[PDB]
Amino acid sequence: LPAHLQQTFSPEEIQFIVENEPIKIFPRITWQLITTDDKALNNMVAMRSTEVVLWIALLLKQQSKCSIVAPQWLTTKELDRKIQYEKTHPDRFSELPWNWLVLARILFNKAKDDFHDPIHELRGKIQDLREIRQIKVLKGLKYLNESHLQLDNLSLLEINELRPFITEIMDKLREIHTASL
Amino acid sequence: VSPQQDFSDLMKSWKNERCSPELLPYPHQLMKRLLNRISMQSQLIENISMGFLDMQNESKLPLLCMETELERLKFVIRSYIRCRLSKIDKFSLYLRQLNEDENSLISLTDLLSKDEIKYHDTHSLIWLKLVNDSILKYMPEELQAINDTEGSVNMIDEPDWNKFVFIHVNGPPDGENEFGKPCYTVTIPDLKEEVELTIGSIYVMRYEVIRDLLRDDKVAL
Amino acid sequence: ISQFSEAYNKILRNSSSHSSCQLVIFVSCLNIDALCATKMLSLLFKKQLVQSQIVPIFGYSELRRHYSQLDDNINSLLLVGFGGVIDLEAFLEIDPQEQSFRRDIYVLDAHRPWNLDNIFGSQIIQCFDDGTVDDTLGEQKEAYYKLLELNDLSKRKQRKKQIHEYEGVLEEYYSQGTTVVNSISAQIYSLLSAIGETNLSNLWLNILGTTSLDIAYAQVYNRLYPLLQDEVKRLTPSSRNSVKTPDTLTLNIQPDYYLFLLRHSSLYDSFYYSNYVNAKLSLWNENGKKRLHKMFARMGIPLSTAQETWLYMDHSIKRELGIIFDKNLDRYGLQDIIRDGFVRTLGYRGSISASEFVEALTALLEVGNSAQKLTNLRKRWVSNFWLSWDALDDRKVELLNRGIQLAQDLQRAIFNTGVAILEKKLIKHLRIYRLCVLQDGPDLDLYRNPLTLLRLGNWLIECCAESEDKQLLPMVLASIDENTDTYLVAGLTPRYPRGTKKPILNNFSMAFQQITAETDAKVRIDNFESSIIEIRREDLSPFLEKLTLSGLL
Amino acid sequence: NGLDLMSSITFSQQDTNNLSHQEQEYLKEYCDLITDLKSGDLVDIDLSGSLVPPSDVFIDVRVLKDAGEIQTEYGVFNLIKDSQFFVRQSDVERLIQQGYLQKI
Repeated sequence: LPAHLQQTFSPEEIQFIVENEPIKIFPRITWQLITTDDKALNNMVAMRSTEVVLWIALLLKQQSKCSIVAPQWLTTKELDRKIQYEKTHPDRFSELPWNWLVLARILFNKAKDDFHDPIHELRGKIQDLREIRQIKVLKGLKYLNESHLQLDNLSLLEINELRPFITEIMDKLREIHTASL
Repeated sequence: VSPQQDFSDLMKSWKNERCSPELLPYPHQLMKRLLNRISMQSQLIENISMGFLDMQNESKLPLLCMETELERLKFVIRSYIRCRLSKIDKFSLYLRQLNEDENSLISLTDLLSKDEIKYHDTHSLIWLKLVNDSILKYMPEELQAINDTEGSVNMIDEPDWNKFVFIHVNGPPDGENEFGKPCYTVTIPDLKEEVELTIGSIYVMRYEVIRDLLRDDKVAL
Repeated sequence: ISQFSEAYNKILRNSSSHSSCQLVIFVSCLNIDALCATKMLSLLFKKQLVQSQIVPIFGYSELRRHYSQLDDNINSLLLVGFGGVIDLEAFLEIDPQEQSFRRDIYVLDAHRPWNLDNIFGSQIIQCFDDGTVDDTLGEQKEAYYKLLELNDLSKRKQRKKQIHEYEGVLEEYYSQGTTVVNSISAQIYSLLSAIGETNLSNLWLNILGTTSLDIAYAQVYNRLYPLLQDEVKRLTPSSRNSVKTPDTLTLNIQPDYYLFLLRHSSLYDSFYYSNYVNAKLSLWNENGKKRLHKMFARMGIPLSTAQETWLYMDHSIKRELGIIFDKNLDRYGLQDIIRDGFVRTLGYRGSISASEFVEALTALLEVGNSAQKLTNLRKRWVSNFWLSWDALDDRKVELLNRGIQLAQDLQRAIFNTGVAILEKKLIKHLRIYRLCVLQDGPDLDLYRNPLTLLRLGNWLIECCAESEDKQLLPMVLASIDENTDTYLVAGLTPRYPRGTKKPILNNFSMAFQQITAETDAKVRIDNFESSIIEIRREDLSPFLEKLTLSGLL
Repeated sequence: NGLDLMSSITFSQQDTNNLSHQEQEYLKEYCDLITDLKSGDLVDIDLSGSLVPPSDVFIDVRVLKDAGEIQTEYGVFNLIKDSQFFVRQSDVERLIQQGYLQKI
């Protein structure tokens, strides 16, 4: 009996999910281990980038034995083209990593000192792109009908927050209408 | 056949499970090779952890890594089955009516786990036994049977195939079902005209129209 | 007696394991230095992810309950601030188990002199004596290699005469005052820099450690500023602000003041409660209170503006805060106020003076929280320890302020009652030394804690002597509420007015042990510190008479 | 349930006798029913616990007036009021449900 939530995912569970996405790293180190699902790696070379899963990068970052790379889409100069492209298409939600909220929480807790110009900038940027996008969702949510919605490109977290609401009142709405014919 | 793939399919199954309004087939072919695999590595790590003390008159890292990993994947399936058992708790009756009927596919050794089937029958049994000495004594003659009257109803519910589920469309293109302009799939709702479906965009609809896409894993939930 | 890095690699090799580890680091006890030390220690362990057990010990007698009860798999032990005085080899015993002994108890202490049985005869230590007193310290060196293992009648008489010859000079040693050489934290940082960690909050832990004790002397600390300021120079958040910026945003040098709570309290209340200034200006006196206002008349600071909280005072007064004091304070003899201090700014929250933070933690330790009652009380202090431990963390500031709203109140208590004493002239000059007892007072609940009486005792030994000719004489205090006449009595040390020639080596430690060894009348060394003991009102008076004579100083 | 080493169903469910015995028979039969699910796996489970995913993976537990030491499994954590153990998630899951541990 899962109790909470249960129909929607838990906010934590979507991080539990996203940490399964691989991203590049800069190992300080120069057994085996096969583990199960990793496939990697031959002993990591210091000052050499390589591709590994996230939860291990985070794990090895707590010990500061590795320096995570910043994603090419996580930058303020990069985000600028994205909010510029977002203000100008009030309908569509543009192009999203789909994890961007949760990576934006996770990579800022520890890895923060690795980013170039992380301070007081990107958080200001993504807290914004997580603003106009949210209100655009609430103003795109007036057009609700059964059964269709284009939620286009939308974050996993954004999906998860509003899920019970939409997929509940769709189940009051479509419920009268299917049944009245 | 690769480990990583069995895992991706495990995650896929887990999400598809917590999303959908109803139960899904029990995937034994994989889940059992993982239930053997973890029995292997859990023994292996305790063995290497115990052999490690012999070189001791170094690096705990691959051991810590490994162990954390095993905690994560031993969480995953435990969420899975702890969920399915709940949906069995809700659908016990429906499943019973599904079992007494011939068509189409009953519980068997497939639709439920060889472990789950026990949970089902025993829970069902002790439940009926509870309500039996509690409120049916004192037993209405028409209400002797737990099943449709009909109305209202009962249960029956809830094989609800119309409920909404967020769906994200993914799968290999041949260039099967792609009719353009962007891509697969149909759709053809009964009440409405096709949208139809675009692959780079998540589209929420009923579970019933998409159940076949779900079977093919052409759309994630 | 070892390299810090090498003692570290030892505690590394005996550590890792599974089911690891196991080590219990003992944080002890009530001294803020302990926190300062063990927090950067614990963070260092978390770095290599080495599991640990951390125990809040109060009583020295209490340690026996622990070490004698629960130990199983623990091959490497660590202890803090205990054992420098009384040896645990006899106290715990030990009983050697399995050379290359299985368990290594590290003992970190700032207290001197070390116990004789400790450093030589390696069993449980692995001493931390390094590097402060190395020394020699040839007096302890000849104490053993001579003693151990030690016509023929003249050679026997010669031998015995030599034995007593060494025993006399040896008796000079280990009978002596307990005085901290250097803050244990500093050394943990010396151990930490060899491993290569420069971490900022770590360094702040060092600053906290050093500034834990400036309330009481320095003594070497006056020369510790190089060893800190250089480190503050070994790093920097940005070459120039770049206001603020919201992150790093770190500690910096500012003209800080022994003045009390300048930043988190109203200015006037900040002079009026400050400890150094309560002396020179005679603030307990109504006639002297005015002299403060004359200070403000000299500064041109309104009285109404002095009453207002420091966050909100006008900007002009802030920019002139470093000048006006130079223009004026010099005339009142208050010229020693301005230190070069350390202040860490969290930016949009505020800033915090190195010292004031310590006032917050001390505040936390006593408040904001027949043997069953004392155990339950000491227990309440044990719980309260963690309430104080948490405030060190950066991520929770919300409770740190709960400390400060207390730190103010305490003073408002302490000052008040402190004045309640000087009105009755309760000081007994006696002959050999100064002595006092509080027979009655408000809210003795605050005075239960050793450290509360350390600060009241401090503000009082500071008040009585400016100096104030003549003869700085150590002070004694006593208080009672409940627990059936426990009458806690703490030893104290004299305060020189910033011109300090000698350490002066508190002698109450010895004078108390002489009485425990005489009639031992309800005398209890149960508190971890040699200066502070317990007594009963039945036996306190004969104890006071036996305290008066024979005077060891 | 409850949880290590369950090891028996006791002191749980403050309703106790106030709730009907007809339900309690169902209940004891039900936890007896779940003991078999515990006995099929071979996970190990620990199904009862870890509804919330491990991170990462070591935590800090602050004692909450518990005695102690009752930590026999794996190791003698030697429970002691006012003592925090820098212990992994493993035994934390099991011991937090009882009421010993407090801060994760």
